[PDB]
This record gives sequence, structure tokens and C-alpha cells, in this order.
Amino acid sequence: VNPTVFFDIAVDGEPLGRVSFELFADKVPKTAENFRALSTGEKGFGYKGSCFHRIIPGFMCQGGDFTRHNGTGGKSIYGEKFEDENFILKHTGPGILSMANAGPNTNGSQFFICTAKTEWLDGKHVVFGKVKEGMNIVEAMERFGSRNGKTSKKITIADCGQLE
Amino acid sequence: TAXXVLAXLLV
Ligand SMILES: [Cl-]
Repeated sequence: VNPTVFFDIAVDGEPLGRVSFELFADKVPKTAENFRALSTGEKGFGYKGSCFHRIIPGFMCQGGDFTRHNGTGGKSIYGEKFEDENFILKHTGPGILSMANAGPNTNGSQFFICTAKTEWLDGKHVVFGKVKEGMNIVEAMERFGSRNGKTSKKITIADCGQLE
Repeated sequence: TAXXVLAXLLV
């Protein structure tokens, strides 16, 4: 009933496995639609081929900067930035998908996948989905991070799209 | 965060 998207993750070019997400379009339709379209590539740009640039074990894996590959870039399907839709959903545990930002109302394309409860981000980052399948892949990704977030190998979204 | 990354646990 909500949409599902997938990422096929690779590590230094070698496939690791698929992560699928449920997007809570029933609660955050504008934010879900952004991520869904960036995953299908239907606006002529998006997540395919981009990297996870900041992975902090025990916290989260951050990605989605498909324009500058370092945190400084990214763009939404609506323009460079869009508003915080709402903060209905909370950072309740591992597998939550939420927007990265540069302060209030600055959503673009960068996102994070939590590997722990991150409740101090409630009311500041818009939660819009959750890992459905492949949490083991996300845990595998964590192994390549570090305390400052720099990754020890290149972690890429080799392919992505919509399942259901 | 996306731009100035600060200390503690932010995105
Ligand atoms: Cl697709």
C-alpha cells in the first residue's frame, strides 16, 4: 500500500546485496515522492552511481549527494531545497530512513539510514521510511565507516529503483 | 548535516 524502493549496494565495485525500503507516503507524501523519484531516475538524475560518503558505526549511514559526492551537494526533485513536511514519524531504531539537512527547511536529496535509535534528531529531521529487507546489508556497510565518518572502501548505490 | 558537519551526532 506504501511504495517500496531498492538500492543494490556495492563495495569497491563488488556487489554486497540489496536493501529495500518502505516509504511512508501515507504520512509524508512529498518527502517520500522525492526519494522514490530520485531512486527511479525518472527526472533524469538521482541516486544511481552515488556513494555513501559518511558512515559512522553505531549511528547511521549517510548518502544521496549525487552532485558533489561529499555532503556539500544534492538536489531535490522540487528544486535545490524543500520544506520540512512534518515531524510525525520518529527515529525509533535501526533501519529508519530520514532526511539529512542543513537546518530547518533545507531538504534536498541527502538521507540517512539509522543503525541505532537516534531520538535527538526527532523534530529536526523528517523521517519518511524504513528498511524492509536487507538490514544485514546495512550492517555490513557500517563495517566500512569510522568515527569521523570517512569510509575505508567506496560504498556505492550500483543500481536502484522501484519494486512495488 | 549537509554543509557544516558539527560535533556530537548530527546528520
Ligand atoms: Cl525503477
